[PDB]
Amino acid sequence: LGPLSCKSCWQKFDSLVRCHDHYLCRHCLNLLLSVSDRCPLCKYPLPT
Amino acid sequence: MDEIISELRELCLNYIEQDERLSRQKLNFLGQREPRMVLIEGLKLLSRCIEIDSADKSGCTHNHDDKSVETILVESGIVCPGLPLIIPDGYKLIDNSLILLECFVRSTPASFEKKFIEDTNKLACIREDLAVAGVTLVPIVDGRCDYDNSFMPEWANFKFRDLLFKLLEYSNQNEKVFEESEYFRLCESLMDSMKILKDARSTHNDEIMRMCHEGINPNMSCDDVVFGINSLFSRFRRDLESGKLKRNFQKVNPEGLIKEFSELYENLADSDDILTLSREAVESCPLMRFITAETHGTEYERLLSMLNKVKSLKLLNTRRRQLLNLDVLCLSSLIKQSCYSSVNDRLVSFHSTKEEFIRLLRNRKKSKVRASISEFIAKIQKCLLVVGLSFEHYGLSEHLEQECHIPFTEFENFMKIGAHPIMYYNFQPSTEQLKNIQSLRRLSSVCLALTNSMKTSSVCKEVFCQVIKLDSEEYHLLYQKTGESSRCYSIQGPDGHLISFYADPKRFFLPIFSDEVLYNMIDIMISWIRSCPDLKDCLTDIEVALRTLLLLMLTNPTKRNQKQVQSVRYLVMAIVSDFSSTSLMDKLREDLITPAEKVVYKLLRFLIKTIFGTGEKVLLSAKFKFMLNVSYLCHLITKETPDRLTDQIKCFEKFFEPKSQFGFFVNPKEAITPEEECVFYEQMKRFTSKEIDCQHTTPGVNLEAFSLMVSSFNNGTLIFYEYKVSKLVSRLVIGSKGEETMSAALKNLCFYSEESPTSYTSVGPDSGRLKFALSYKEQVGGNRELYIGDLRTKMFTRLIEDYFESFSSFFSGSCLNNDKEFENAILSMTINVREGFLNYSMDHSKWGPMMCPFLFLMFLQNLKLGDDQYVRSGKDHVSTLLTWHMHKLVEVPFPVVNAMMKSYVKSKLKETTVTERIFRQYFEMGIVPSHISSLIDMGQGILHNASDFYGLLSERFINYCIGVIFGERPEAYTSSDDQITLFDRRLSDLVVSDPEEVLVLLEFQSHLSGLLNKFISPKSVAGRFAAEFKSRFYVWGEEVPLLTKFVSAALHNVKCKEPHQLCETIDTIADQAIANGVPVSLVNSIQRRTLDLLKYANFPLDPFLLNTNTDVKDWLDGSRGYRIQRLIEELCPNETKVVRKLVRKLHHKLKNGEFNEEFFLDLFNRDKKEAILQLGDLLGLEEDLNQLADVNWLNLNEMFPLRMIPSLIKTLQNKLCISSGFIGLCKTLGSRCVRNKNRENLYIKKLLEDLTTDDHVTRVCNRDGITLYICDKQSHPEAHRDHICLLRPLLWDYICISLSNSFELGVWVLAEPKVNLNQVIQSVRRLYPKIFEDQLLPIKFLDLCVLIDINSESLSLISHVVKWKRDEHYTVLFSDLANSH
Ligand SMILES: [Mn+2]
Ligand SMILES: [Zn+2]
Ligand SMILES: [Zn+2]
Repeated sequence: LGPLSCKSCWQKFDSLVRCHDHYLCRHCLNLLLSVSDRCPLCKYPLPT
Repeated sequence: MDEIISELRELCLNYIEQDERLSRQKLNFLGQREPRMVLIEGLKLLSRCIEIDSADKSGCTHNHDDKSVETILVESGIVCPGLPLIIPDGYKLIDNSLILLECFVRSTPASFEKKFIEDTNKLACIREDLAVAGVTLVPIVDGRCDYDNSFMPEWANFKFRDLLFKLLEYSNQNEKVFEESEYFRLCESLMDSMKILKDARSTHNDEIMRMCHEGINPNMSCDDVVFGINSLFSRFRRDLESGKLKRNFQKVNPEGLIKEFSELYENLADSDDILTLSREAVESCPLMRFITAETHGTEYERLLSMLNKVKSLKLLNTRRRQLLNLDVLCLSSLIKQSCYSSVNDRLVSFHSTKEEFIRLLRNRKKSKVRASISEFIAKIQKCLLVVGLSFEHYGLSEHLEQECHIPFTEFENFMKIGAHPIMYYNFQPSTEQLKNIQSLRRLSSVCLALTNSMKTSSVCKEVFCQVIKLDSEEYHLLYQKTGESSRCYSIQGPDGHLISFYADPKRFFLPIFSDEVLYNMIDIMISWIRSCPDLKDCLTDIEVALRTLLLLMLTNPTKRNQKQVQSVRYLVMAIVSDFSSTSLMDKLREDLITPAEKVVYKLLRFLIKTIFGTGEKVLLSAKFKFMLNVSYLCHLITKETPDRLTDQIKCFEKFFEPKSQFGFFVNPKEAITPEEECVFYEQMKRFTSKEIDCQHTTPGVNLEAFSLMVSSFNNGTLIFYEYKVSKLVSRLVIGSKGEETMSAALKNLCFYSEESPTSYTSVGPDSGRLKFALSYKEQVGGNRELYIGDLRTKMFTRLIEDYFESFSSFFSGSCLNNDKEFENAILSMTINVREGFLNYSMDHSKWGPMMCPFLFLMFLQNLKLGDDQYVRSGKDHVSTLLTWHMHKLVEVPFPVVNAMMKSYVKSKLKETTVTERIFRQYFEMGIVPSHISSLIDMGQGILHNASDFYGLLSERFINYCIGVIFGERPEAYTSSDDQITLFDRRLSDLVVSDPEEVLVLLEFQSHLSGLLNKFISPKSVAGRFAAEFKSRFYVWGEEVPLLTKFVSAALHNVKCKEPHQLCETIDTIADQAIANGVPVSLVNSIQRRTLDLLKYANFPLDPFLLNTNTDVKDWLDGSRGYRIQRLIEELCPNETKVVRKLVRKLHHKLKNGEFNEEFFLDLFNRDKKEAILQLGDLLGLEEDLNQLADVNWLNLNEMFPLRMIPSLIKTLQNKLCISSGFIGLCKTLGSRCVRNKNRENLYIKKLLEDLTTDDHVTRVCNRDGITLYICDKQSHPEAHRDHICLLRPLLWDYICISLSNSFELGVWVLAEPKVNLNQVIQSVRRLYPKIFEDQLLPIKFLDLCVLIDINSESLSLISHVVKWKRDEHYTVLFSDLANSH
């Protein structure tokens, strides 16, 4: 990967989980996975 | 000595034409010997030669006897006592007119233009006196750049002038010396640093060149500068905990910003919270949006077109009454044998009369003349007179239709016709969004407020009722004032329904057809924000809020509503950012009136609380994109400056505020008086005395850091009833504002140019003192200043603005016009943002009035550039044009001074006076100001390259101060107003490790800049995640598209031109849009709007007008050629199918070894349409005449261009309001515009009806009428009137394009679904038009493409890439690159 933060929290220095192309938190991932199936950011299926 | 005199004596009578007017002077010239007499005689001869030659050439009889204008008027017997005394070169007297001719020959372009404008004004001054005398003036001038003439051949004049030249130097040797009049003679009439001038510099360019060296020490060492810096800091940081201010720079808590926004205007906007309350208040704010949401529910209407067409010829109040009987009569033979607004019989002019003032105008206009027999004397005579405008200009069939209605009148019937129809709230249903019908009613209550500037003079029931069409049922307007000013409108339905309001038509063009593009823009936006945390019932609330916001902005457009929604970009970029100026929230607060302009604020705050509320930083990129776009939603308002005078006063104020606090010296003199020297003494002394704790916004540069900058560059360490009276009493300006803005008297217009540079002092070049004048440009937020000066000063300024440009071309940081540098700036900025280092995207404030030419002079006359004779001089020309600029003279515009004088006299005869009004009081107690001259000027945009140079070096120094103190060198950029500073990793880990130190860094970088003339604005930020260099924002990785920035630009600028070019500008702007992310399905709808506009103008849609309205994102890899070819490949679907394999064969056998000249013979343009047939027979297989003859489209500019020499030739020759443009394009394109083979003029109607109705011509449409599906071989009684000559085949115009498209963009353009100098040369390769394309100057297959371009005069395909700049990098959606052909 590239940068080191949630490509979507725009915060949260380091605790996140790896997506296909960006980083996402424990969180972040919950509040997206509770609405849809795609990664609305990288246009791919989110992690589990 | 005398040999040249004898040569002249034998040349005059033996080589010059012998005319009677020349002889009188020739004898005197050849009979004199004294050299001074010889020169004056020769000059007079050379003057009179050109005078008589030009006079005869223009046909104007020459004024040999020096007759005056009054003499010219009296010699014909007319007495005109009193006229300005002028002597025109030539004159033509006719029965009712006068022609006055002025001639002059100038060499230098500048003096030529000056003489041109002077003579034009001199001729135009007496225009009104000529008009009131019973005559008129025909303006004419003769500005010749040569001395050629009939009476003398080229060699004769050349040798004559050379002989007088040599004799002139010979006389100059003797006592015939002339101080500088000799210079005017010899060096004038016979750029790049004219040094030919003398030097009168003394005792003033020593003060000015002394203050630039007193105090500065421009040679300090390379380690005496470090020890200087480290004693400038730590003499700041040790005075920050108690001394000045806490840096203006504070961290951001997003909740803090949002609450501080919410608590703005703690007066009346007081936290109206719930949505339903906000929407219920919105749907009742203005008086209009109270209809736009309301939920309501041809024998005639063509007699009007006729009765109206014959109206523009005449206009009189004695007329327009019997012009209305003809219409009331018809409204008694259609309801009696059986619109009407209740007192109205809609008359000709969009007028609305009352049925009782008519039917009473008669019986006095008739009784003045057997009452029953008294009719049919004006109800038949009028019909005959109106038909008198018969086939004269093609009076069409509407003449016999009315001959039935009109005589069907009587007096037992006309005594009750108006007596028969004697019958003289809707609330705001607020559910109506996600509903087209609430915008699809603005899109028709504007087209009936817009058509409305299109009324005419036309000198209760006098109210210009327009009509609001809509599905079926129609409601009116009612108003009383026309033109383009304001008026109080109305509405009427079936019940009354006086929904009065007050608007201006010019502001209302955007929603004129656009009901499916706005409702899809505001429906794409809410597809970005399917953000989780919002899936609860806030999405519908956001959608309703955003819809109710767009409605408010479109319905109530005004300047405040623009500046407000524009400011919401800084707040969002601060909420996503990481530092922000402390004084931000005073840069967002406007003053709000007109409850619409408050509910806009409430909607904005509600939207920001909703999106940027709790649970944030989970999708923050998408919310940021959403909100920056909603910020740019402010372009939907038009940029058309509300008022004129109240927007000139503002620009003058923005000019004159800092001068109030520095010094100004109203109205200097042409020779700098001692007072000016004293005031410049004082200002130059204050400018360079600014202590190390400055007042933080005042102009000044400190001579202790400035020394460090200059000495670090010299050293090699930094490189590589009441109205009338109250106006006449304010007409006193005539009593106050004068403030004024032997030689060969006759020959002044001749050879000798009166004004020209000579000995130049340090103040001015001896012609003037660099005069100027200011006016406002037009922009979205605030009107920018503009300085415009006469042409000579505009020529001098170019030397400085070019020298500095080239000088900074050696240093590699600036990006203003180095375009290649912008690409590298973008690459570096993107690599930065991708990682997360700071970006101190700053933006400097007051860059206009806080920079002075004195400062560049200081910075130049201290640098130590190289050796002599090329550098030691040269810079002594920039450093003496800058001294000219230092003493410029801007002019207080006349309206502003008039207004200030009026205000002063009103107040004094009868407070809140602003600063720039008290000065007017002081001075108008004495002498009125007219000119202002002060050091701190830097005319905005004048030196916009010198400023860039200085900014570049200062930013290269401050990012060294920071480097030596903190430990890191941050790169930078510049545009001359913006900037960026991409700190590196070491200073970005510090913002999370320690913020209180980066706070000091941003406190100090804004303090040095204070010690120089650079004041950082409160709108800057330093974010670890956005950027904004020249309005190109960035988020992590990709770039914010700014959809609403480009849609709002395509929808404007429908300019009055020929539609085949109006539809080229838009086909450029649409590719501009699709460069960024405007999705294709919106660009199609913009194009459909434009075509609907034209179709409303009643202009036939020929298939070359505007591009396909079915597009793949195929705006990549296609020119304007490919759009049109893909159109004509769908308009005729199966004919195109052979004419696209014939072209394949032609391209196969043209490139290698065939054709290349004989193609032009078969291009056969010499003759008629069987070229397709012969060329199909030449190399192919069966090709009937069906493809050729049948498909044919009507072409309006086939023979001559339609009024208001090929195309590419004109374009190469071109290398040497908006809602009152449309209301004119709909007027010209309906009248006599098309042109015939004999310069005749026709209508589009008389010609577009016969081509489909009055011939065996089949004309049915496919959304665009491809008329005459047959024109069988055009075998016909051809050239009927024009409608057969004027229509050219289609499947040929497809061949020439689908071939030109095949060398230019590839070979695939056929399969089944570079620059100006070159073009001029391969136009030269056929030399017939060169005779016209040359004198205006003061590769593999390119010949084929230019040739095919010259013939097809509508279409681009070469003249495109040399007329509009294309784009290089596209960002396109991925749901448009899958649906491709
Ligand atoms: Mn900026
Ligand atoms: Zn996260
Ligand atoms: Zn992802």
